[PDB]
Amino acid sequence: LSEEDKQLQDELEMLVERLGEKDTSLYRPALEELRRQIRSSTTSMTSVPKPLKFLRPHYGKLKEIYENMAPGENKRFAADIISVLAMTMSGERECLKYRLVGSQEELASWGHEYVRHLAGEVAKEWQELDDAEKVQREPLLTLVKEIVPYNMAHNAEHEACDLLMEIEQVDMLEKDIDENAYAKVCLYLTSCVNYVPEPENSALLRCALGVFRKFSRFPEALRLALMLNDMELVEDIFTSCKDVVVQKQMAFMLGRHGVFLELSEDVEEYEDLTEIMSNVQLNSNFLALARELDIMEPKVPDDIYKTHLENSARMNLASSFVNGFVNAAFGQDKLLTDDGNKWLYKNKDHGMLSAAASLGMILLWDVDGGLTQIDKYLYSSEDYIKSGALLACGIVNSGVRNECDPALALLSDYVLHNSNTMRLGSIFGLGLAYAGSNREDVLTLLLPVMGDSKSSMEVAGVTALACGMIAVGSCNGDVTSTILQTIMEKSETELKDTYARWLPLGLGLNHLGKGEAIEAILAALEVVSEPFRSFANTLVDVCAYAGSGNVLKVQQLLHICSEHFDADMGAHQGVAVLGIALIAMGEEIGAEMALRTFGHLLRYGEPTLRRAVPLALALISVSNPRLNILDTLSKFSHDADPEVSYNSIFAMGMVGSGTNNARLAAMLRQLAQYHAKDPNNLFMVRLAQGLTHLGKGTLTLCPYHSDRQLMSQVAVAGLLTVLVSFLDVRNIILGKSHYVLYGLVAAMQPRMLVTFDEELRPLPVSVRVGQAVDVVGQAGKPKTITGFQTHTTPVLLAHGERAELATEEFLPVTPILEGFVILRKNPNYDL
Amino acid sequence: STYSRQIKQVEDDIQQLLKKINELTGIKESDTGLAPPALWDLAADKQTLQSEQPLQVARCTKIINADSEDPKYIINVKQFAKFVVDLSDQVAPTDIEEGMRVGVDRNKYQIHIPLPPKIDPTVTMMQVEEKPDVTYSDVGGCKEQIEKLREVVETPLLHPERFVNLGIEPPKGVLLFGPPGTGKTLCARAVANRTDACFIRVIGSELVQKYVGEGARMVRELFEMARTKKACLIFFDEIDAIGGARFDDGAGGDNEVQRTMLELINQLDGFDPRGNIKVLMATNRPDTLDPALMRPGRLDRKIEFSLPDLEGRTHIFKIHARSMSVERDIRFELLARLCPNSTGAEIRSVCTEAGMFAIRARRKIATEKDFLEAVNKVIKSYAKFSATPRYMTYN
Ligand SMILES: Nc1ncnc2c1ncn2[C@@H]1O[C@H](COP(=O)(O)OP(=O)(O)OP(=O)(O)O)[C@@H](O)[C@H]1O
Ligand SMILES: [Mg+2]
Repeated sequence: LSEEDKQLQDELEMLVERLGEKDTSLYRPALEELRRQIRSSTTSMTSVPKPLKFLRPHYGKLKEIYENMAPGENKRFAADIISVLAMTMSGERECLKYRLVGSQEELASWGHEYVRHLAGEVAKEWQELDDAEKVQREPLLTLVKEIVPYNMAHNAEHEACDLLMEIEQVDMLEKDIDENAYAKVCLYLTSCVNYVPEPENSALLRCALGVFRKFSRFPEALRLALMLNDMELVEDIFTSCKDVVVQKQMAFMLGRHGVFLELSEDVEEYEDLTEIMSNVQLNSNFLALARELDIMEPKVPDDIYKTHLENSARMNLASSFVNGFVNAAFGQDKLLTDDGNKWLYKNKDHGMLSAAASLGMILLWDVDGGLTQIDKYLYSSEDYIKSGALLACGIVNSGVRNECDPALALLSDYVLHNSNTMRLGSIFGLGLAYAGSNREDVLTLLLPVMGDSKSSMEVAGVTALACGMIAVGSCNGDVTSTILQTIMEKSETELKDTYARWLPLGLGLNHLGKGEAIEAILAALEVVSEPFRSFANTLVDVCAYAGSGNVLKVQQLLHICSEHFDADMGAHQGVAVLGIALIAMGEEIGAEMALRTFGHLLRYGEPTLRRAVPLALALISVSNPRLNILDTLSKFSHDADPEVSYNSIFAMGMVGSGTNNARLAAMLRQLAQYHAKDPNNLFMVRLAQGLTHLGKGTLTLCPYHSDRQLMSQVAVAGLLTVLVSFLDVRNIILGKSHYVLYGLVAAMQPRMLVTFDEELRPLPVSVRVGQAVDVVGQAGKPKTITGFQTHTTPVLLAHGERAELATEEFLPVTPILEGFVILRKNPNYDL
Repeated sequence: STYSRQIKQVEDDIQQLLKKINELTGIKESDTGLAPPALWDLAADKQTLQSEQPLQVARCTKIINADSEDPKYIINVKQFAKFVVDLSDQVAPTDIEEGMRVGVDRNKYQIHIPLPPKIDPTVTMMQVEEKPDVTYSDVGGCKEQIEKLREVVETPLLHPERFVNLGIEPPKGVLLFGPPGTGKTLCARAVANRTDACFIRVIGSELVQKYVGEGARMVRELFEMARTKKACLIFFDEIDAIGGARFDDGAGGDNEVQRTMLELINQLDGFDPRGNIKVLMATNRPDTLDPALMRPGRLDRKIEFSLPDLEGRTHIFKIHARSMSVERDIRFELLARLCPNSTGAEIRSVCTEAGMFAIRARRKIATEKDFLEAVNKVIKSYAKFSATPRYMTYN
């Protein structure tokens, strides 16, 4: 027993004896010393007064002092000692009570560990407090107005955000945000929006948006608005900025997302602002890198096949896709940009449909020069070439918005042509040209096609895919009304056709990512008969929660996956597997849980259940060639079930789409030898090689940009269109409708990091490119890149790598160094 | 800390869940080489264990009465026995040739499947399966050397059409020689990264073996396995281990190793055509190589990796100081001038040591003084151990 410890053990009696005297003259010196006695051990975080822990039973003698008379100074310091003692035990409605009723001085005077205990109990009783207890939160709000400043003072800021989150009072955080800590709060809160459910999704997003707006950080404020899909806020965010240089860089992010904004002529620099967001200069900027990265030379499919190292209509059609995929958005090719009539007519039947359409994929984003080359094939007498070119119209404007549209002129008068093929190149092309536009003129021109009597199920589904792509994520009731109207008018027998599966997809795309906006639509779908109703409601429900991560929604999908049918009844089972990928794709943590579940579905699932797992792998990790998935897809490449075999090979190329993976290309080359005697399997093999070398390693199909936090509705629409169509790879892809692979054009974007000057000319500078590192939590300055290398700016960033400027000579407008970025010269540099 | 209690509750529930998940899922253990249960096709394995019968590996020796309709095959079943058997009904008579390995049954020993020729597992591992992380952009000061190396070992495989049309037979061998650290293996590593044909890496010390005739045997199986591919590359790093010139010192001095070189010489240019193999030899002692090995038809191109010049040394400095957090005004041209005859390896160490002086000083950016101190420490202080002065005489 230490004498100093015994000295405090004495105060359990003599100091209480001083507080046991009737006169108040001895009360204050004992209590004031007792109040300071706690602070004596509070100066050390680990040291606590153990004799004080023996004073807990002594509160009975002190019960009357802090309760039974005036609260001036007798109860003031008497209760606070109990509050510190209330820190040790459970402290249910005690630790807060003595602090609330006792001394109301500065909160940090009793210790950081005490308030941390106190702050936690503040949220605990807040949930307990009901509506009638609003007259109990008056001192509760006072503490949080002082707890929050204390937490940010000692860099314990992530604890502060936690206090307001539990009590649902994150509104008052912004008033106390300072210049030195704005970046930490928003980065912390934004990381939380992917796991908190509704309605706190928007609330945390708006509150994080408020901090950015107050601190004049517009470019990152616009990112939060886009994540919120608040078109009015996007208007308000854009026009509030008076720095046109920031506005020019902002227009790039809108163009990258595909969100168009109709500015007023009164806004300064109106011309260049519309050009930047319309991506009209994307073709020239993309060609500028190609000259800089000395990869402009065309690549024949033979250079991709590499058959000289290896120890038909389908073959010719396969190489048409490989030629288009490899030379996509380049404008030059040794096989079709030359005299391609020998090659174009080498294909047969619908092989010429995709071959003619593949010509526009080399000319992707080149609306002016691309339309200059298609015109030769537009007057072809053979029906496939013209409509294949008609679809090649939609590809050439895909991803670009023209002030007056060329594509509609070339495609308006062929949506109601008597020949079904000519329409087939019209609506599908028209969809790709204006995917993510919600424009009424095209939709009104495209709408009556679906209800046309001569419109076959093939074009009717194509119409649903197109109008769903134009109005993706818009909840346009006009497109919604007809999609239901066509669906229940159709007879039960023709609903067996797999081209009717595209109708719910068009409905689902129209409500892509909206969430709770489908119950009215789901109400209409009960009337539709089974098993299509099982298919239809699953497709739209999945599309409603796309990129949301809702664990509740994926709970029901596996419940569909739990009951296995001994095909016709289990048609909807494939979308359920595809559903897990579409919802969990939003953030990394949700996504790689899905791979573990995807393993069991490939193991315990039925053939139809396991025929969709590879597509889910492709959706969950498109253009992200991780080894775990690629090894997973490799094992089922040579599957006994033919559909799983084709689907896995396509997913392997889809997973490494545009990554130019040397290891993955070797597997496909080995797969080409193994599947050389299988025409069906070998067609997927060639397809994957083209996708692997998509755009010669300069194009991505990933729907997520802005550091994988902002989701592109257009890209998923093309992603969903191909992958849902791959549920019937035998009849759609391997059949006569392989043109649906051109839906991937809507998702084709460059993996770009181009630094432009304030006048928008190219500005090459040294940059560091490396794997992204999560920097939530740890204070100070943590590195956001690991295993990085230094390159000039015109470099391609594959999935998961960030970019930081190596030097400080230039100040980027956006913290996200992706896409087109404007650099401003640093005044501090060269001081 | 207010969530410390709630963290451990969900962490323990999670850890209990994986342990619970692994109970039903399985995959526990692996010491007997068991694959995860998701890959268990036990229905097919039971059929495989019955429908597919095991086959003993045997070598065909002589075909008796091949012309007639009753061709008898004499087989050598390794260490078991020798049998005169006939072909199975599911294999063509023309698919089995004398001297080739076959698969035979355990009942009547009839040949059931032709088999690949036996190849030493050590030789099989000598082929490169993961390409190195070195590109030609990582080699500085070797411009002319690199074009000569590519146009023999890379261009003919990539674009063979430009050689057959003009009746051109491209050289099938390159010797890279130079002092240590000049970039001989670095350029070879760049070749393997870019090449799409099969790349085999051979180290001369790997061809030295305990018993008599092994090194020649391994060379024979090396080229035998290389010939089973349309295009192949064999890299012989440190060929001087076995490529030394033949001599007679009374006793059997290096007689066994010379036979290994003679076999390698025979495969490169002998009675039989080599094939589509393009060999690549690297050595720092080319003066010791045998004259017959240093002859065109075996080593057609002699690319010399001399010490880089001022322009080359500046290029190497930029390559290695690309990712450094250097200052703005680092005079790399001055640094190249401070090390007149220095290998590229020394320049890399200068770059590494330059950042080491700054890391020692707790500085995040390396100044020009650090590079100046690095040159003194590497080029000057470590000049006692420099291999350049002795090895320029050998090259
Ligand atoms: N020309 C060069 N450009 C860039 N780095 C070089 C160059 N030459 C050498 N280096 C560097 O020096 C290192 C020396 O290893 P390297 O394999 O090139 O040596 P080498 O010439 O094969 O030597 P040795 O004769 O000892 O086998 C390389 O790993 C590389 O990092
Ligand atoms: Mg070497």
